[PDB]
Amino acid sequence: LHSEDYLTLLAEHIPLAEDIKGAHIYVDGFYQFTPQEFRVLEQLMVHAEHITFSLTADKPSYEREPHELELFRMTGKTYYRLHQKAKELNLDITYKELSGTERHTKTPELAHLEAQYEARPAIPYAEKQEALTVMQAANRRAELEGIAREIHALVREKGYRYKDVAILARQPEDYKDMV
Amino acid sequence: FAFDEKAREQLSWTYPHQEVTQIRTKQSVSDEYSGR
Amino acid sequence: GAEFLVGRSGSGKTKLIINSIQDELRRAPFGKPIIFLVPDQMTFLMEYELAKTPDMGGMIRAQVFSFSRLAWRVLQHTGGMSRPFLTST
Amino acid sequence: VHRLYEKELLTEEQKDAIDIEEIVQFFHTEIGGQLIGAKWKDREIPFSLALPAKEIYPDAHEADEPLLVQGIIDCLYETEDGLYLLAYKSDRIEGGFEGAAPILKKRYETQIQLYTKAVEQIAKTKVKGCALYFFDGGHILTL
Repeated sequence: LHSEDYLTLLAEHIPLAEDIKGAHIYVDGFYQFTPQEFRVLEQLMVHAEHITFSLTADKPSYEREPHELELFRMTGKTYYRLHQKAKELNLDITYKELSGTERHTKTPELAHLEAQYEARPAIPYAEKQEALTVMQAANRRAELEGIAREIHALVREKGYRYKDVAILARQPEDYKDMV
Repeated sequence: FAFDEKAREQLSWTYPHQEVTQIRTKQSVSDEYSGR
Repeated sequence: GAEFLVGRSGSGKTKLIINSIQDELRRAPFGKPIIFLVPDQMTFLMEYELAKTPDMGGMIRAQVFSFSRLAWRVLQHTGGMSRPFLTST
Repeated sequence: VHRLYEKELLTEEQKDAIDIEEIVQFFHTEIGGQLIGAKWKDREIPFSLALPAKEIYPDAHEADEPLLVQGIIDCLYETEDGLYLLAYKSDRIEGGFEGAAPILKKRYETQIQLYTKAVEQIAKTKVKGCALYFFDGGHILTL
């Protein structure tokens, strides 16, 4: 058996798995899928009573694939493909578009970044700086050490908890040891 | 000095929830995110 | 039946999902299986949130699966798991 | 046993290791027949239960944040009386069983409570009676 054999094995065993019939399924957190994972989803669309697909995008179309340069290329392309499969499979389809902000209701600037990220004819933010800050350090050492102080300021002063902070890096291999 | 009071607090400060920061979130009773 | 839930980042998709599964757990605790399929790194995050309710504080009807755990589950029933596994090495 | 072998849910070794008498023995017991006759049944039931941190760790009493205990209830079945829990244990016994029962009881004591708690708290129903079957001699004790 191959690490990558389970998914193909799953896709063909789904039909005769009777407890997944009448099952409600939710998919979320995926930007895209592999053909193999795809094989599973469409096999789920057949034998499951309900399946909901959650995709991060902006009013995608199911007739045309996203152009090269648009932000929601991946998620849009997956929406178009998942929708065309549900169409050929003759499934009862329903749509739900989320318009308003939920995460950034109390944070205008972060709300600005999310909405104005794409459009090159981009409008500048006309308000005060508080939530968003860029910062320069002498080196990764000082960078983490500076961020470490910030985290303490946040938990000790602003009343946050450690579980509320998250630090990301495109190349964690560069900070992993020093962190 | 001006900061005489702040400094002393911050050096005596502890983390209110610190007792839990070492406890595993998921714990199995018989996935790499749990423990036993 | 297929439902497409779409919206920009931070629009509350995930929150809507979690809540729906919870009410479903509230209304029919032993009802038909509810499969929450997320990426591998999103599983334990979803397990913690789902179980985070005053009413229930846990779940039985609903489960959080990555493609692998989902496969492993279905295969422990339909078969194939006793087949020796090969590491990448 | 053979079909499990065909479908590869069992290794050749595992297949030849099964004592059928000890498997059929359960379905001749009072509990077994009760399992057979039931409005509803389910097996291999996964669950995630959120408990206050100390309820497991007495050591750290300071914080009430919930932690997730996760397991699998072997079997559950409903009758016109109530919901009952069922677990099979390959525990070593005969080598009477009268003297093992007290020990076995509290080897799985804490575990079964977690189960009942998981069910009662999450399902908002109640578990009346718990049984543990033992392959060694086909023994049954209730909790």
